[PDB]
Amino acid sequence: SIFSLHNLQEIDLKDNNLKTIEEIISFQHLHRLTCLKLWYNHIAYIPIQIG
Amino acid sequence: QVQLVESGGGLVQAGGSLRLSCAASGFPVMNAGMYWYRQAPGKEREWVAAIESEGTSTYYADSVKGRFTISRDNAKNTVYLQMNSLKPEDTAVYYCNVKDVGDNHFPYDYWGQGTQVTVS
Repeated sequence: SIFSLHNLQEIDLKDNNLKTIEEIISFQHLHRLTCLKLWYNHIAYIPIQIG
Repeated sequence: QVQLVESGGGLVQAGGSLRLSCAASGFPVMNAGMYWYRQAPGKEREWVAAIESEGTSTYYADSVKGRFTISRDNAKNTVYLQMNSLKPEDTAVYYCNVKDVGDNHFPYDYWGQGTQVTVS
């Protein structure tokens, strides 16, 4: 449901025990996202979709 | 509250397959290291199987490596253990163990009641 918040600028997901962050493939819609924070999680591979 | 309990205890002659189980209360199983220990008459608690949190990697002792199978089922909030034609000398009382869950109070090691499985 975060994919619909087109006006987001900061996303903080501290200590959410995120394992896979492949949902980055859907964050290109947000034209104002500048401060994606994913610290304090358990993520292995940064997805190729950062581009 | 935090408590550990397992089931599946039953005496089975050599030649069958027994499916153990467990039950964890008060914490998720994914964010915790679950352990299986064996207890035998006249013998102390010997480690058997361990499953690592945040990555789900299985760790086995050379005593029973390559025969057991451990899996974590977060749907039931439990840990399932399966044997593959365990030897008669493998009879023991199996203990579950989870240590240092996200909650940090005086009991740091939680053990199950204990189930006795017999092989003959």
